[PDB]
Amino acid sequence: GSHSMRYFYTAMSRPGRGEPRFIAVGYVDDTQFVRFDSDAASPRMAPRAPWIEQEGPEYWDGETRNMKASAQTYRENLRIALRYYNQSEAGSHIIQVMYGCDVGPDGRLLRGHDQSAYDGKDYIALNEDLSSWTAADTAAQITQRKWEAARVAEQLRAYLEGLCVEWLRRYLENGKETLQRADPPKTHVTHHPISDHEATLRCWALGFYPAEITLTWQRDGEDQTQDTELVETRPAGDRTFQKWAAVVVPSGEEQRYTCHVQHEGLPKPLTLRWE
Amino acid sequence: LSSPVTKSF
Amino acid sequence: KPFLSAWPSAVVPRGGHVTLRCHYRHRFNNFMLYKEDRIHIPIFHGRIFQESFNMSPVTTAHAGNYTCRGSHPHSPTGWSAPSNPVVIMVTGNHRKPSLLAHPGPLVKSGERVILQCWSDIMFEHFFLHKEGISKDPSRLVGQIHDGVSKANFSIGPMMLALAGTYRCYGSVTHTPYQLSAPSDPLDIVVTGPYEKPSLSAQPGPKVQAGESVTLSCSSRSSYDMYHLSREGGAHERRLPAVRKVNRTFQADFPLGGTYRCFGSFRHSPYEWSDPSDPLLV
Amino acid sequence: IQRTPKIQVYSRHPAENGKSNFLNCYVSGFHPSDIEVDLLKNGERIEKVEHSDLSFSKDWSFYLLYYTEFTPTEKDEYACRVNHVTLSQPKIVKWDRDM
Ligand SMILES: *[C@@H]1O[C@H](CO)[C@@H](O)[C@H](O)[C@H]1NC(C)=O
Ligand SMILES: *[C@@H]1O[C@H](CO)[C@@H](O)[C@H](O)[C@H]1NC(C)=O
Ligand SMILES: *[C@@H]1O[C@H](CO)[C@@H](O)[C@H](O)[C@H]1NC(C)=O
Repeated sequence: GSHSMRYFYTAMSRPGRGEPRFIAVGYVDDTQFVRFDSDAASPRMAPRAPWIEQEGPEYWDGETRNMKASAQTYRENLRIALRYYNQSEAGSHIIQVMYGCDVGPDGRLLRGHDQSAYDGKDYIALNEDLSSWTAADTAAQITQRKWEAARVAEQLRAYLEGLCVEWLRRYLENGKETLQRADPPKTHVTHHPISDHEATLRCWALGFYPAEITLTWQRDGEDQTQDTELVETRPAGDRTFQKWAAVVVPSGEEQRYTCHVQHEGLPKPLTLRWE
Repeated sequence: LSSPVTKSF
Repeated sequence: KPFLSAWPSAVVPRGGHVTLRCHYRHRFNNFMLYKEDRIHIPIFHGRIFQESFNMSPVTTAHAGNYTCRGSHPHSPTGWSAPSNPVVIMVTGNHRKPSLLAHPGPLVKSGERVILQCWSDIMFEHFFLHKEGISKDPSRLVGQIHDGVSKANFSIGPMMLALAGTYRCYGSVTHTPYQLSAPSDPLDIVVTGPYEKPSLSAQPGPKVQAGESVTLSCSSRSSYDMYHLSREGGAHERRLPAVRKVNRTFQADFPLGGTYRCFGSFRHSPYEWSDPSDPLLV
Repeated sequence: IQRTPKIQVYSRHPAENGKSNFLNCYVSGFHPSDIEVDLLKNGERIEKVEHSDLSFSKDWSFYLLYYTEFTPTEKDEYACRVNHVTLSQPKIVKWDRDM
C-alpha cells in the first residue's frame, strides 16, 4: 500500500484518413500491464508486463470479448457526440476515459474513479460517492440523464468495490517483486556555466520506481520553489523513471545550495551538493 | 480486469 | 498504402454524388484509380487525379470496386501500394423489394430480430443497409421460392449501434454493383435498459363517443420525449416531456385499444426505455 | 484546444561511448494524438524504432515513448524528429548528454 489500478481508453475518429480506432491500456501504479488496439488485424487484449503473462486463457478470452464490445460502444459514442454538439462528419474527434480504483496497504478500497473527456476537455465524471455524476456541459447532461435512467452508477460502483479491488490485489501479488519493491533513485549534481557570473546546478534522479518523487532546491534551508526549473518526470523504458531539477546560481555561491530528494525507495531523504 | 459496464453516451 | 474512402456514402442513388478520396503521405492529391478486375491497369486511361474524384451526377458506370495508388516520386517505383478497396453501389436500377421485421421492429436490448427482404423479381443478391452508416451493407444470396426471391438477415444481439432506419436492395446476376430502388424503410428501435414509464388515462380508460380522453406517460426519469404506441400497427405518436411540480416528467396525448408508452432522449431517436405496462382504453 | 508536444531526448542509462544503451525520445502534453516521431543518426532516420502504447495524463494530454537500441560515440550525432499538427515543420531535438 498504497496502490492503484487504472484503465485508459482512447477512441478516435479520423474521417478520410482511416477507420475509427479504439486503444485501451491498463496500469497497476506506474506499470502498464495490458493493451488492446482495434487497429490490429485480429485485436486481442494482450500482456504488456511479464507478471500477467501466465494468466490463463479464460482471462485473455474474456478480456478480449469485453474490449471488442467497448470498442463498438465508443465508436457509436463518437457518432452520438457528433449529434450532441452539432458537429460535421468531416472532422476528427476523440473520446477519452480513465477509470479504476485506489487501495490502501491492507488492500481495501480507498477511492473509485470514472472520468470521461471529449476532444481533450472534461465531459462527465463519477463523483466520489460512486452514485452520482458531474456533467461538464449540456451535451454531457444528456448522457447523465441516460445513465441515471439506466442505473449505470450502481453497476460501476459494484465493479469498483468488487472486481477492481480483488483483481488489483491479485496483480500486486503476481508482480510482488517488481510492483511492491520501490527502486530508489541514483542521484548526482552537475554544474553548467552560463557566463563567468552565473551557473546552472542540476540535480539528477535516475532509475527510480514508482514515478512519484520530490526534488527540491534550498538555499541555506529555504525552498527555492519560485526559482526552480523542474523537468517533467520521464520514463527510462525499463519501467523506471528519471527527473531533474535545476537552479541558476551566482558564481561562488554554489555551496549554499542543497538538493533534497524524497522517494519511497530511499531509507532517509537525501541531501546533495555540488562539488 | 477491465470494467464490464457499458457506457453508451 | 493509401486510405481510400467514399463521401458522403459508398451506397449512392443514380443521379446523386459521391467523391472518392485517396489519403497518402498526409495529402489528398496526385493519385490513380483501379477497379477490381484490372488490378495494375489504371482507369480513365491512367488519369492522374489532382484532387478527390467527384462523381456527379452518378451513373451506373460509376458502380464498382475501387482501389487507389498515390504518387511517390522518390521511391523505386513511381507509386504507392494499392489502397484498401471501396465498393461504390449505385441504387435505383430495379423495382424496389420489400423489407419486414420478425417478429417486429421494437427489439429488446440484447435480443435478436430477423429482417426479411423479398421480391417477385428474381434478385441474385440482397443488401441490407442502415441509413447513415459507413459499414458495408450486409449481403446475402437470394433464395427462390414460390415465385419470390428472399433473404433473412439476422440482427443482434441488439444494441444501439444496430438501431436505426434500414432499407434493403436487390441486385441481378450480371450487375452486382447495381442495386434496385430501396425498399420502404423500417425503423428498428432498441428498447431498454432505461426504466419503464407509467401510462394512465384521464378521466379513465372507459370512454364513449364522443367525449375526450387523454393518455399520460410519466416517469421520475428525465425523458425528453414520450412515444405512445397502440397495438395494431399505425406509427407511434410522439410528444415532448414536461417537468411537473412533483419532479416527474410527463406528456399528455389527447386521443379504443391497448396502449404502451416509451421514453427517449434528445438526439437519440432509436433507443427507447423499457415499455410501460399495457393500458386498455 | 490543440496542444503541441513537449520533447525530451535522453538515454536509458548514463551514456558511455562504445557501450550499448537505449536512445529515448519522450513526447508528451500533446493533443490530438496523431504524431510522427523518428530517431536520427546524423540526420538519417533509424529503422528499428519502437514506441509505447498510447496513453494520457490527468489533464488528458497524450504521451508516447520512442526508443531504439544504440551505442553512442563522439562523432555520431543522435536526435529526435517530431511532427504534429501544431508544427509547420518537424522539430528536431539533439540528444544532449547533459539534459
Ligand atoms: C473488391 O475487391 C477486393 C480486392 O481488391 C476483393 O478482395 C473484394 O472481395 C471485392 N469486394 C467485393 C464486394 O466484390
Ligand atoms: C426467415 O424468417 C422468417 C421469420 O422467422 C421465417 O418464418 C422463415 O422461415 C425464415 N427462413 C426462411 C428460409 O424463410
Ligand atoms: C405528479 O404530478 C402529476 C401531474 O399533476 C400527477 O399526475 C402525478 O400523479 C404525480 N406523480 C406522483 C408520483 O405524484
